[PDB]
Amino acid sequence: MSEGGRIPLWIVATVAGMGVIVIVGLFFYGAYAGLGSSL
Amino acid sequence: RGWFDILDDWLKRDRFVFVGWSGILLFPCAYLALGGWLTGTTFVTSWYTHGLASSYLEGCNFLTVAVSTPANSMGHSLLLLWGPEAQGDFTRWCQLGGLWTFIALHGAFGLIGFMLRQFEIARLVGVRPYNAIAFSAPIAVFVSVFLIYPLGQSSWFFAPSFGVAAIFRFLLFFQGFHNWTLNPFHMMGVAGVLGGALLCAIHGATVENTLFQDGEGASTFRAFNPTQAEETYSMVTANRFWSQIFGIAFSNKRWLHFFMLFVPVTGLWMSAIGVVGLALNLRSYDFISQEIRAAEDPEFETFYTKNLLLNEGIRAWMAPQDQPHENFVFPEEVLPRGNAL
Amino acid sequence: NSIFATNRDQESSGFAWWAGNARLINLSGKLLGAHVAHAGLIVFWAGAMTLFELAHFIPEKPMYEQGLILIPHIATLGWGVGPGGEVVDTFPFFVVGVVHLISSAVLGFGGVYHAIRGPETLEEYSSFFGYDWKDKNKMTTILGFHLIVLGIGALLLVAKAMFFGGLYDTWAPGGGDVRVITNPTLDPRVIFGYLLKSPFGGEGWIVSVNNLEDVVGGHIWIGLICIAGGIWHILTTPFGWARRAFIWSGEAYLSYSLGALSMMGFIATCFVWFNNTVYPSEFYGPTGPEASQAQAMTFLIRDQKLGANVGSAQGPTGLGKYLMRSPTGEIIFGGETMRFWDFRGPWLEPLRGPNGLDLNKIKNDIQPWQERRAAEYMTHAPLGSLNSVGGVATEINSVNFVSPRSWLATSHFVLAFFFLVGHLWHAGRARAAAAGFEKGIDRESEPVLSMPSLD
Amino acid sequence: TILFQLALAALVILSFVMVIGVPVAYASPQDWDRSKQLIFLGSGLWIALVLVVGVLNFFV
Amino acid sequence: KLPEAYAIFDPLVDVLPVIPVLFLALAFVWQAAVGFR
Amino acid sequence: GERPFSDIITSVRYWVIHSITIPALFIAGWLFVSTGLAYDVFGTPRPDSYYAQEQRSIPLVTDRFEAKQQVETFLEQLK
Amino acid sequence: IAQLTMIAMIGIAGPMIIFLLAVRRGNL
Amino acid sequence: ANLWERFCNWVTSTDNRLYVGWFGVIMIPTLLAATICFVIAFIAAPPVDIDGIREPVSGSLLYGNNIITGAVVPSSNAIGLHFYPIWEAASLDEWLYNGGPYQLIIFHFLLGASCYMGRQWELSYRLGMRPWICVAYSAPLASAFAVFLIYPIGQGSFSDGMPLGISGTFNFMIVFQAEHNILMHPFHQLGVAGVFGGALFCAMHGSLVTSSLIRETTETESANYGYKFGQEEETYNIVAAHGYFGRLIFQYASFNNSRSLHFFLAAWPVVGVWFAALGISTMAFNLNGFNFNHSVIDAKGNVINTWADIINRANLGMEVMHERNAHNFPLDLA
Amino acid sequence: PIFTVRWVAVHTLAVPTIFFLGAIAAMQFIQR
Ligand code: CLA
Ligand code: CLA
Ligand code: CLA
Ligand code: CLA
Ligand code: CLA
Ligand SMILES: CC1=C(/C=C/C(C)=C/C=C/C(C)=C/C=C/C=C(C)/C=C/C=C(C)/C=C/C2=C(C)CCCC2(C)C)C(C)(C)CCC1
Ligand SMILES: CC1=C(/C=C/C(C)=C/C=C/C(C)=C/C=C/C=C(C)/C=C/C=C(C)/C=C/C2=C(C)CCCC2(C)C)C(C)(C)CCC1
Ligand SMILES: CC1=C(/C=C/C(C)=C/C=C/C(C)=C/C=C/C=C(C)/C=C/C=C(C)/C=C/C2=C(C)CCCC2(C)C)C(C)(C)CCC1
Ligand SMILES: CC1=C(/C=C/C(C)=C/C=C/C(C)=C/C=C/C=C(C)/C=C/C=C(C)/C=C/C2=C(C)CCCC2(C)C)C(C)(C)CCC1
Ligand SMILES: CCCCCCCS[C@@H]1O[C@H](CO)[C@@H](O)[C@H](O)[C@H]1O
Ligand code: OEX
Ligand SMILES: [Ca+2]
Ligand SMILES: [Ca+2]
Ligand SMILES: [Cl-]
Ligand SMILES: [Cl-]
Ligand SMILES: [Mg+2]
Repeated sequence: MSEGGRIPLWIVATVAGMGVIVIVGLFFYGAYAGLGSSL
Repeated sequence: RGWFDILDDWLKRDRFVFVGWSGILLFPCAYLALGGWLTGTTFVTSWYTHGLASSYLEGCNFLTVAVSTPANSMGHSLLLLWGPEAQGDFTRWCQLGGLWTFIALHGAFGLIGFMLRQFEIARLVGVRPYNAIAFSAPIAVFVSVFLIYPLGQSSWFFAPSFGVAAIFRFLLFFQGFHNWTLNPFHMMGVAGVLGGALLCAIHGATVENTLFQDGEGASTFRAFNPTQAEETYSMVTANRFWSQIFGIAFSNKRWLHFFMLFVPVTGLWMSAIGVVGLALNLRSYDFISQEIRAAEDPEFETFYTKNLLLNEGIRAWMAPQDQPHENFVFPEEVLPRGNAL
Repeated sequence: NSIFATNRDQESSGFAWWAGNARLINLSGKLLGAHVAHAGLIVFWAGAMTLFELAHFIPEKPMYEQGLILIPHIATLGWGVGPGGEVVDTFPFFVVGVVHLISSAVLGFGGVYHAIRGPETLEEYSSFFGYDWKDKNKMTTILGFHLIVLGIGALLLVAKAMFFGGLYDTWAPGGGDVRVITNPTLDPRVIFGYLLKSPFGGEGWIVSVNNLEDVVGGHIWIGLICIAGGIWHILTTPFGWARRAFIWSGEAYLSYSLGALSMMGFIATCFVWFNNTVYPSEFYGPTGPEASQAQAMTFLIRDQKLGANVGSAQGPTGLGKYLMRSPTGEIIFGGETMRFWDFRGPWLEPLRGPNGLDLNKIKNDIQPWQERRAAEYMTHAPLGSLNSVGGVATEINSVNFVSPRSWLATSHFVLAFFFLVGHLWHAGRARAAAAGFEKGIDRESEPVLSMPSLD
Repeated sequence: TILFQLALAALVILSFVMVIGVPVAYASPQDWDRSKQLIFLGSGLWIALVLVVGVLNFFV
Repeated sequence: KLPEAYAIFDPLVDVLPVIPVLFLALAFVWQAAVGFR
Repeated sequence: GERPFSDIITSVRYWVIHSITIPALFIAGWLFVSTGLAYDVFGTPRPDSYYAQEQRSIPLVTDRFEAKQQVETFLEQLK
Repeated sequence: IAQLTMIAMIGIAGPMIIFLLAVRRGNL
Repeated sequence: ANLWERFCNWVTSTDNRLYVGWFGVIMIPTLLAATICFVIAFIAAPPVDIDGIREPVSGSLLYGNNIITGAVVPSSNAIGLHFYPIWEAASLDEWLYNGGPYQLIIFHFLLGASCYMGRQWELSYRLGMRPWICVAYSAPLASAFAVFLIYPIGQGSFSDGMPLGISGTFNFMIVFQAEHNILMHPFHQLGVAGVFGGALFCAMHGSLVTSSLIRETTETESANYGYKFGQEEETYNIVAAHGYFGRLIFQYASFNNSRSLHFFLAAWPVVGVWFAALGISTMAFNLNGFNFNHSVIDAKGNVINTWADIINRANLGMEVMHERNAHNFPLDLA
Repeated sequence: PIFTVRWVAVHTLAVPTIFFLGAIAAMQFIQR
């Protein structure tokens, strides 16, 4: 169904939000490892 | 009805993203400028133009990535993909700095599209086109800094590169080589920006602290209606407050808002005029009377002569890496340095 | 049911979600919950952070090389360390950490209880635990219990110092060591002397406290002061002069505490930046002044080894290259470190005579341990980048270092600052709300419209 | 004893269960009488395991 | 290092300090669930 | 005159579509890099391609009109 | 892996409480 | 009517052309002292030994400066953070050589400006306004405290406070970049977003309200005559304004609640400038801008420079030149 | 197959964005 409301917006927000935190976290990790780490 | 009118109707439909005739110029140019930037900062080097890593791929971060200017040997080549330098080779084009001209030129036409959009929408809705007028300041800035400036210099190499740290380097170069902080056109620019930020803050605060009680809620936002006839805050109370605090106050709301347009827009216009001089090296570098006195009198020292010593540091220390096409070699013994450091 | 059915919404409370906690002002049960649970978060942090520190701690390497701020606090109290601050036993660190972290479960339990399950308001439940912000007498009584609790906390520092092993003393004769304090300073001329001293250079107000006897004695006075004041407040009610001076409301009280905590945060910032007695440099790294002095010591030593007569060496400006006079004549180190001549530290004081740095002692008495400590401190100066690249801003990547003193000064300045902004925000709002115009100007009764024109 | 390594693993698991369980109980409309019984039981267990880990510490 | 008996727990000890931050974030999940009413 | 985003992004249809397409684009980007194709498309140096083994001078383009050839020569000089 | 798993478990817990209470019309 | 009561009534009177108030009783004399000393020093003060190396720097007009190069020069590095009031000097000649004016002016100024901030709270309360204009002013005030007091404290000297002059300001800024790489510090970056954003939103708001003024005037007169001070009705059509802006971007990025709009105009530049101030105030304790010097290395170990490395060369130029006679040892540690 | 301007607009940005973020995620594992 194209039916809106089927997945509550708060769950979408929480999960997308954690997705962002994870991706950004990986990018910070990368600042200390491999290329760009100074090491 | 003709195809032109049929196209016009469709272009001007009220949809979620207004398109307009203006959108035909704006959307592609703005998209290609923004995507040009994201593409070069993610994937593209500046090794052959600058001797620099400049993409996430090489290990740079959001602060150090850039799309860099082409090498100085390119001069002011348009550097078209199909032109005589890259000759239609996309990879070579990237390596030669062609994304810099890509982004500058599409970015310029995109700004033209945006301001035309501002005009087109204002005409359709029936408001006066002051927003477009105000937009002339960003346009004067872009044009003087990214086009006129390098056009008066040796090549695009000396335009700002599109990047966070790269722009910082541009600031510091202007200090060391142009003494740009000494320029009164820059100083008017500073006044318009800081005075604009001041106006933005003080007005926003003033309205929020002279609001009429129009609801029972402790959070006061809900007590406003887009259609209400009445001012939401007291101009009379605001005027009395500032008259007594500061000595003067606005009394006329139209003047107040026109002044908010005037200040930052005028400031940006003035800074653009100074950069147009800097395109020619027509700097406010020196005060002659100061230098004649200082040359004859080794005890005479002001903050103005202190800053020139810092500038001399900047040029000598930064020039060999910043201007690799010059092949500078400055033996250690010629570098200006104070004691110990 | 309805989404608006509870009192936890804008429609019932008059506060938007982003001002959600203001709904609690007159809900003493849920408010007690919020507080207890918050206190749990503070305790949890102290516990979890200590254990993280310990899991990461290489005990023979200096603490200040390892991004530690909690282990240095525990070490300063005498736990886990011996002469020169050497770590002799990590177990007391483990204990402090575990016990905080266990205690946090209990505060958290109680806070969640009061916040979501227990009675919303305490007044129906109990006249002792219930309160009205406007009940001045009840306000001073709770203040008084807390004063007594704080007084006790201060006596616990005294107990540790006097009866339970002592404190780490960087000034201890023959080298830094844990020492039992048997003779705390009680003379009020000394103790309150500190409070009346200027906060400017060479004076430094209370930040200048420089021996454990003064620190311990000061906590005896604070302890008693606070317990007496607690009793005072339980047995009295505010005088008329005070009733007329203040605003009497929960938000007003919050604002007073905000201004006080701001002030304390700025004070803490100065304490950790300048004080090397209750913040031992063995644990926190040298202070800015200390490391600058140490550089001058370092080159004084090196050049003197090469044959330099450091007392008579004229530098380029005419002032001594190594040694010069302060503006009141004391012999001090030269170069830019002339600003830091009020610096005092145990590696340096043996070179000091009545007139300041003593040329005979510098020529004859510098020990290899002084040399090593001046070198260590000079190469651990509290300069470093946000990403923890140690050294000046133009230094290349290589050394992972930001001094704990910098972490702790910058954090507390940022906190003290926002707390002053909080104070202004809540003090102004509490005034507006008590007078009845926090929601805006009455269109029907606009006060300026009743005032004469200014001109 | 290194059963320690499990008494601790007990307390850790129990802990994760209380952390989800207690606030869900407290705000759940239905079986509060049962929920309340189990929370006393979790709490007593937890306090127990902490004393156990505590004492056993000094053996492992 | 932690006393060696506790070593198995190192990876958990490393994540603990961040938990207080997850509480602030939790306030927002919650508020989104009661529709920021 | 069109559906609100919050109706779209809370719908099963949306998530069914996008649980395929989002991971697919993400993975295609990942492989654009992990297969090294990103280097070749953009002419960016790999970590072992900034310098030939001994040299310490940068391959700076110095000639506008044979810039294409110069870069080619620099690339051949990487033994 | 051990670190990322503790993290994912601990992180899931908060949202789990909200999700559970939401599901059973609890006192959110 | 007690005399004290009459005095208190006059002090707190809402009818004084300029409000006095209790904050005003401190603000007035301290600002007048700062201003008068500033003006006399700027015109006539002799050279000042700022770096404590007996190398006096001329700040005043009569001693060879113009408006751009003149300054009241910071007190001597030999002073450090010591309190140096006139009466601690043997003579006015000594006080002048050592930079006494600078202490006198900055301390009265900071006290006076702090009282300016309280005075804005105070008058708001007298007039029955909401209380937070003073909160907005805390942003530039915080920034003044950062450069005149907090920086001196962290570095150990008022010789390192910002000079009171146009070129001396630029000097301060360049030295600061060399010593803290402030450009690469996120709080200064937030500052920039705050002031460029403030100026953008100032222009935008001004242009949008100007665009939507209701016709009340003819062509031969200024539109400003279409608004009368204290009129009840709004003077522009907020609905036309929003109809324009919502289409310029898209409907939902436009503010239709004028209270929300004005709150955002307040908050953006104020928050960005609180961060600017905190940048200077935490760089005071040498937690500095990001350092990516040699962060990018090739397969062999060769440094591959980025724009950060070029910034670092410009910084080195500033560092090795500043205060060219003041440093005897290899590290500039304050 | 019926598209809107908005749909086109959202996807010209959203589609490259995800692709780029995968690319950048991969780069975090490159070693010199
Ligand atoms: C309005 C949209 C628009 C605009 C204004 C531009 C503008 C530009 N592009 Mg961009 N471009 C666009 C969309 C646009 N582009 C799109 C959608 C793509 C993806 C395909 C690109 C991809 C692209 C690339 C890859 C490059 C450019 C480049 C350029 C620049 C040079 C263009 C040029 O020389 O054209 C020349 C052609 C014209 C001006 C066409 C004019 C046609 C005339 C009017 C016909 C004459 C008819 C006449 C009346 C006949 C009379 C008959 C008579 C005999 C009787 C310029 C800044 C180059 C650049 O940026 O280098 C740095 C470059 O390399 N563009
Ligand atoms: C320290 C941070 C903190 C604390 C302690 C509180 C505390 C509280 N808030 Mg405030 N709040 C906060 C931050 C905080 N808030 C932030 C950052 C915001 C903005 C997002 C808000 C916005 C806000 C609003 C808008 C409201 C509150 C309200 C409340 C109260 C009732 C909450 C409720 O009914 O939950 C219902 C929710 C649940 C039952 C979901 C689960 C909640 C529990 C506590 C989770 C526990 C997790 C933890 C790991 C448990 C392990 C325990 C273990 C020891 C056994 C409560 C006392 C409400 C009010 O004032 O009541 C009158 C109210 O309307 N808050
Ligand atoms: C007094 C507070 C304080 C201080 C001084 C420190 C200091 C330190 N920590 Mg600890 N820590 C704290 C609280 C603190 N931490 C909290 C609350 C947590 C839970 C997240 C931690 C968890 C922690 C871990 C897990 C680690 C440290 C480590 C360290 C060191 C490295 C710091 C670093 O690189 O930061 C990097 C800098 C930042 C991330 C910048 C923070 C800037 C914030 C986001 C902006 C401030 C805004 C302000 C508060 C208000 C805004 C309001 C406005 C909008 C109105 C340093 C010794 C590391 C260490 O070396 O361990 C041994 C380490 O691994 N800390
Ligand atoms: C400031 C913190 C604080 C305060 C003022 C209160 C106050 C209250 N609680 Mg709450 N609570 C707290 C924290 C607090 N609690 C914590 C941490 C927990 C988890 C253990 C609880 C769990 C809890 C439950 C489960 C209940 C209450 C109840 C009550 C009410 C009656 C208590 C009583 O009967 O007294 C008499 C109690 C004593 C004489 C025993 C006190 C001795 C203590 C344990 C040691 C004292 C030493 C010292 C001061 C401890 C300091 C600790 C510090 C280092 C952190 C009252 C509203 C009851 C209520 O709400 O009824 C509906 C109720 O059922 N509490
Ligand atoms: C958290 C601690 C705390 C708090 C919030 C309060 C709050 C209160 N006290 Mg209690 N008090 C405390 C601790 C506290 N007290 C302790 C430990 C003691 C024992 C000494 C007392 C002994 C005490 C007495 C004897 C009295 C109070 C009174 C009061 C009330 C009015 C206070 C007032 O006007 O201050 C504001 C102060 C003034 C208006 C005087 C001006 C002070 C100068 C100008 C400030 C200079 C300080 C400077 C800024 C910085 C510090 C350095 C300095 C040493 C140089 C108020 C309810 C009064 C009352 O109503 O009791 C029933 C009262 O008579 N208190
Ligand atoms: C150039 C070119 C072209 C084009 C291209 C394009 C068009 C592209 C696009 C592209 C794109 C379109 C891309 C995108 C990307 C994106 C990204 C990469 C993103 C990122 C992001 C992020 C990372 C985020 C972050 C954040 C923020 C910002 C804020 C806060 C939160 C966070 C932190 C999360 C062509 C072919 C024509 C031709 C040739 C040349
Ligand atoms: C109210 C509210 C809130 C808040 C809440 C809170 C704040 C709470 C608190 C909480 C808490 C504060 C909790 C705590 C917990 C804890 C615990 C649970 C602990 C445990 C421990 C353990 C288990 C231990 C272990 C160990 C040992 C013993 C040894 C070493 C190792 C280890 C670590 C393993 C919010 C915001 C959400 C919103 C809504 C409302
Ligand atoms: C422990 C220690 C010590 C000692 C300490 C002490 C002994 C302290 C004390 C402290 C104190 C003894 C403090 C005090 C404070 C006070 C204050 C802080 C005040 C405040 C006030 C106010 C705030 C007021 C206000 C007002 C006015 C002025 C007018 C009317 C209105 C009102 C009421 C609002 C020492 C250093 C030796 C050493 C180290 C350790
Ligand atoms: C000590 C211990 C413990 C403890 C634990 C705990 C205490 C926990 C907690 C936990 C928690 C407490 C969690 C939480 C989480 C949260 C989260 C994960 C969140 C997120 C959020 C977000 C993502 C957001 C988003 C959003 C929204 C919602 C709306 C608006 C928009 C946005 C997008 C922003 C255990 C048992 C392990 C055992 C061992 C020991
Ligand atoms: C983009 C260039 C704009 C020039 C438009 C000229 C349209 S031309 C115009 O078109 C009508 C129907 O379309 C015809 O009926 C008419 O005969 C013809 O002159
Ligand atoms: O005084 Mn002004 O500037 Ca702060 O770093 Mn050191 O000291 Mn001097 O040098 Mn660089
Ligand atoms: Ca309700
Ligand atoms: Ca390799
Ligand atoms: Cl200088
Ligand atoms: Cl020096
Ligand atoms: Mg990497």
